[PDB]
Amino acid sequence: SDWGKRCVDKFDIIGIIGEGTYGQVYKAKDKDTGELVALKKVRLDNEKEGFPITAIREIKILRQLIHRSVVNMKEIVTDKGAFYLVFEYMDHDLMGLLESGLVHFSEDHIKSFMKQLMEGLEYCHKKNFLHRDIKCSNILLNNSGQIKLADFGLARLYNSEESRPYTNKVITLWYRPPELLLGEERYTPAIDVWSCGCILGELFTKKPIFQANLELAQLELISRLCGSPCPAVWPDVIKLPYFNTMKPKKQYRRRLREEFSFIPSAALDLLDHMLTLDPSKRCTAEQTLQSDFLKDVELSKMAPPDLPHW
Amino acid sequence: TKPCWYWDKKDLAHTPSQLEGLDPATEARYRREGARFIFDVGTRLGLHYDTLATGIIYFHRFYMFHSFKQFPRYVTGACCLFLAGKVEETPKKCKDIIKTARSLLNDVQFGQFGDDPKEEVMVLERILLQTIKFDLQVEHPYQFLLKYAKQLKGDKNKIQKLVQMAWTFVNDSLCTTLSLQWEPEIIAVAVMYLAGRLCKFEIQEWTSKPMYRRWWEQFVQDVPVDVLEDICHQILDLYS
Ligand SMILES: CCn1cnc2c(NCc3nc4c(F)c(F)ccc4[nH]3)nc(N3CCCC[C@H]3CCO)nc21
Ligand SMILES: [Mg+2]
Repeated sequence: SDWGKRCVDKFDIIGIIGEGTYGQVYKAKDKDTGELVALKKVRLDNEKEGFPITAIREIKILRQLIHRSVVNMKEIVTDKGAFYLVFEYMDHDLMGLLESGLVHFSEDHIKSFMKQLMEGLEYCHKKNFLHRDIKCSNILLNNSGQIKLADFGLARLYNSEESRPYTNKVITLWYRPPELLLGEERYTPAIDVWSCGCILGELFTKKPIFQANLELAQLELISRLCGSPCPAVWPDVIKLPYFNTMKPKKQYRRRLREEFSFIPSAALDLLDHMLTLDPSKRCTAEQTLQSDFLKDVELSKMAPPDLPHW
Repeated sequence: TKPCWYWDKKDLAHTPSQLEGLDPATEARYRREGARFIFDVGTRLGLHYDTLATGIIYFHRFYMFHSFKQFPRYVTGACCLFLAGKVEETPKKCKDIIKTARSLLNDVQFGQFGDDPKEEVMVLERILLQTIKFDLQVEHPYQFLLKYAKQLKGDKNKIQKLVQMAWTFVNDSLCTTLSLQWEPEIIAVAVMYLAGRLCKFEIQEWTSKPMYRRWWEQFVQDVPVDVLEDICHQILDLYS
């Protein structure tokens, strides 16, 4: 339990794997155990306000989460000055794989990944945490076919008892839900489920399903597939700040089921429910797990996928 | 799992400061002074009770690992408040903590900060973080006093008086090493118990078991009366 005292020189730094919010992410090796790890650097020097409030939030959250599908911070180490958060090294991330064009995910692979992602998400949500940065690069996968939800840099505690105001510009654009694009600030864990619906769809098409550069363009792309936001499907939409300002081009009908007819029916039901415009009608993480697609997925009985040992 | 942040009275007699020859009375004084300084600085900055208490808990824990002979108390106090502000989402600029400290302390007391007071605090933050082992989340007696007093059913005016007095006792407890000895849930019950005694209130009469003497057993498990008494004595010692 004695964190922060072990030195970083106890690790051999192999190379940079990522850019982090408050420092680089490194692949490294434990000199004593030989184990591969990831090191997330937290730079202190030349910070006006010292140890970053951002890292403080992340550390507070990480220490409260123990779940097999969620990243688990082993210890915090110091320079011989920066600090380094230590995690088990994961062979891949979803983005890299999907971009390698070396992998194809079977329906069985998808079920397994989704089952694990949603179980991790559900765990966080039940702990009253909003992730707020779900995307492919933040979902880690090992060669054993084990998934981990990563990057709690933007996560925050959410008041389930009574509504509170939160930061609106969260989630990378492509995975950002309609309520945020429309300016909601008293949003819910539903924002993360929308992000996951985007991953689900992306797993089937191998391309991000909504690709726009700006918010209005993003809302229009969402509208084109899911239908235009309107009171008929989303009564409370009229209460959102940008509802009149940001209006799609035509009043689109939902053609999600047509566009993704190539997807298996049970996967498609789940996708439909996850990409439901009205956050109050969008399924919860607990509900995804009770869907036809996931309810009978027996993880122990699944073959690992064929991932490169790159 | 998580570090143990509780010590014996035998352990509290063997702090790094006593090992360096600081007598026990002087250490208690240094702690009262450091705690009251965090409370005073923080109050002037409009910080509220949880941030002040977190700052104070970090301060007391720090001195279980370091000596007052090596680490000037007000510098550590300022540093603990600064960190606590970030942890509790009520941040304050280090500049402003220094300015308030300059105003509250005499020239000798403020001498502790050296030539670059802000740098003195910032440099310590790395050490403080390592010392508290990155265990940032801390719960205080306040929330439990409120949660427990809410479940009390009886005369509104007496219950309010019990709580107001108990709250004052929590503020006092922060000056002692009580937070290094007992969990916040137990300190909360002890302050209710002390307030009830001084007010001559029968708290068991406000419960679902008016005939049951150990009214606190619905709030905390297996806490003997001698533990509550001990805590009471320690709080009362501040008034002696
Ligand atoms: C949570 C900390 N943690 C533990 N294992 C990993 C991990 N393993 C997959 C991997 N990817 C690589 C890569 F891209 C390279 F170039 C070289 C080597 C790689 N290894 N990847 C990432 N990141 C992947 C994108 C950068 C940031 C983070 C996102 C989440 O923190 N974080 C990880
Ligand atoms: Mg991020």
